[PDB]
Amino acid sequence: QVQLVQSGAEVKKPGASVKVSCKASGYTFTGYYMHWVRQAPGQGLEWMGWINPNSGGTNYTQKFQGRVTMTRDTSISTAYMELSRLRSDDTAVYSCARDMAFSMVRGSFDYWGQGTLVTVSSASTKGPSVFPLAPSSGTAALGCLVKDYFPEPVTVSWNSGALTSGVHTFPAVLQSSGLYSLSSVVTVPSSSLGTQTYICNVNHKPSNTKVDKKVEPKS
Amino acid sequence: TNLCPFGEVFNATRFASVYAWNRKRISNCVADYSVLYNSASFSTFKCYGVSPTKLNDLCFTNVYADSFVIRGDEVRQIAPGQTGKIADYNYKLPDDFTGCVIAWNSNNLDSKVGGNYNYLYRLFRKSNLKPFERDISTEIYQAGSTPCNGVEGFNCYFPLQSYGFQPTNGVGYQPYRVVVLSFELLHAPATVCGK
Amino acid sequence: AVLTQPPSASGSPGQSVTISCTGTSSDVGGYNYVSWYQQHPGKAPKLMIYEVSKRPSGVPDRFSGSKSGNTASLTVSGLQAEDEADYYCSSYAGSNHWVFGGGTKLTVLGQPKAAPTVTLFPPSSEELQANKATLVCLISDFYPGAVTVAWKADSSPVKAGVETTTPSKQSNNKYAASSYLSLTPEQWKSHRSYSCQVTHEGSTVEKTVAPT
Ligand SMILES: *[C@@H]1O[C@H](CO[C@@H]2O[C@@H](C)[C@@H](O)[C@@H](O)[C@@H]2O)[C@@H](O[C@@H]2O[C@H](CO)[C@@H](O)[C@H](O)[C@H]2NC(C)=O)[C@H](O)[C@H]1NC(C)=O
Ligand SMILES: *[C@@H]1O[C@H](CO[C@@H]2O[C@@H](C)[C@@H](O)[C@@H](O)[C@@H]2O)[C@@H](O[C@@H]2O[C@H](CO)[C@@H](O)[C@H](O)[C@H]2NC(C)=O)[C@H](O)[C@H]1NC(C)=O
Repeated sequence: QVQLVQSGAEVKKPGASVKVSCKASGYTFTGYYMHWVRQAPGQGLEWMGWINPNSGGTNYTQKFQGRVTMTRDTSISTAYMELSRLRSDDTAVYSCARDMAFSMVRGSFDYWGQGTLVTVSSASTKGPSVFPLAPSSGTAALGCLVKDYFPEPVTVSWNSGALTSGVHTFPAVLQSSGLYSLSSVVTVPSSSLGTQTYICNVNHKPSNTKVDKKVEPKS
Repeated sequence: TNLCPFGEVFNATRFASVYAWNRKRISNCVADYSVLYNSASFSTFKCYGVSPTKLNDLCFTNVYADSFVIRGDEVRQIAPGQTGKIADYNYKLPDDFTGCVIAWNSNNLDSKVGGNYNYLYRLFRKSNLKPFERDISTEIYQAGSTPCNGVEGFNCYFPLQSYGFQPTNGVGYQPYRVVVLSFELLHAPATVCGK
Repeated sequence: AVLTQPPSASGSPGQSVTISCTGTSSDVGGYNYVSWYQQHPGKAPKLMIYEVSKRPSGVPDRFSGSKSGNTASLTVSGLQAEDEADYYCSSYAGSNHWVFGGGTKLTVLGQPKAAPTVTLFPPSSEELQANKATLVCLISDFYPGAVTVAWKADSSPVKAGVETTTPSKQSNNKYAASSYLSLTPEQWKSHRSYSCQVTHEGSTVEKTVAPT
């Protein structure tokens, strides 16, 4: 029975390098090409390259050339993937996949590793900037943009918690800068906007940041 | 009075891969094939075109000792008119072969805990070998129609594959050391005689 | 060069659904080495189709692949609940490189299809005064939970500065997502309008904002 056991999860900072291992068992390690695929959280699969454990030859896709290095040690039946000069959007689960063809590369994978999560987090804490999402100019929407913060999470309430009906706080994006951004929107009918006060309460504990932004129509 | 150096062929310290099978040319000496046949170290000892008991009393001009290493289930391929990866791409015996095929299990010597990857065999080749032909090229096998230009990859295979050779392997997947003695009767002074 | 794959394919139990995968003449339409993978959440992908139409052993006959031109297709007849997963196509792309598709979520319809509601916000005057600008496109109350977001400056596409959340389940078992377009204040005021296009089950919902 084929088993591809990869090394444990790694936490890295931008500019560093990481080395992922992948030990095979249950088959002649030199008989099948090994592929490397990564998958960002919530996103899709991305092919990185392949190595032949027999000959040692490799091939990398264009976007990883100059940063990726695939090696193998036949005495321990282990393949290695090294990624240098890491950035935020390199945060993904890296997996080794065995080519199902014998001694040929054909791109169809029949056995996968459990994956190795590689997290490239921001290098320092940062409190968010809070901007008002002014209502457009029969429903009307207003909200608060909680921009560029790290790490998770932030808590957004409206009117000290006295405004919950119609509030939807969206999950944050992880921008390629490594900073999170979030938006929280209140929906009221068009014909009742300027009746009440709308103040969003943004709290970011890791940076000791507490902001109260009053949202209102413009001009 | 020289004895034929069969010791340095059978009791050689290390053996060759089957794709680069070693050949020793025995000449101008006296050998006793009965002692080889007497030894029970051999699990395979089949002769073709000549009997082993009538071998220590027949003179030949030259004796060739081919030695290599293959795995268990491939030992049967070292015979005239056999098919397989070894007989087609690595070591082929002619149909009018006159000689003996000797093999013995070398799992105690040619196996490593973790795998011995030094013994190779040719897996891809454009055509079959002629009898007694050796192919040691390391060119990329062009399987498709697009040329490979020495670049390994899609439809561009590396022609050599390594045996696993682990001690825990099944007998059919364990290493075997093979010695093929071929006798030639060139119209010439027969020097290699038996005693 | 990514393989274009629809964001959401869906169907009722027992129905037949087709997931497309459009490449170019140098990958899908060039070689008969298209593959299909099935990924349940949190698990490793499973090979379902290789070489356009061949099935590995154990894969149900309900899954069948085919290819026409630069477009491959994975068809699932007799849709069942366990078929709800993400499906990725793959193809050889020449020069010893393989490429994946964007991925399609296949949802077994448990409730009627809900089109996404889109609300687009322009950059606030405070952010513009900080020499920054961000468009916020908020997508909510859509089912099944998969969507492609496309941004447009004037009428030409925009791919730089786009960040989009993956769909997340709401409290009503529908889904929501958000997309952000980071701009400079000069780019925001140069073009006459920016648009957020949201594709879901063939139809597209578009919202547009203009300077000032
Ligand atoms: C190949 O060698 C064997 C045995 O080699 C033995 O192990 C070596 C490490 C070394 O210590 C040798 O001296 C050992 O004998 C030969 O078989 C034996 O040869 C001896 C003569 O020295 C004889 O007394 C034994 O009866 C033989 N048989 C056995 C089972 O030991 C064999 O003859 C050699 N073959 C050739 C072709 O030279
Ligand atoms: C990775 O493979 C590429 C692709 O090689 C080409 O595709 C093969 C299927 C085969 O048809 C080859 O003959 C092709 O050249 C390699 O890129 C080529 O490398 C050679 C170097 O010998 C060069 O002359 C070509 O111009 C290159 N072509 C391109 C498009 O880059 C590449 O070298 C391989 N990478 C590694 C690390 O081996």
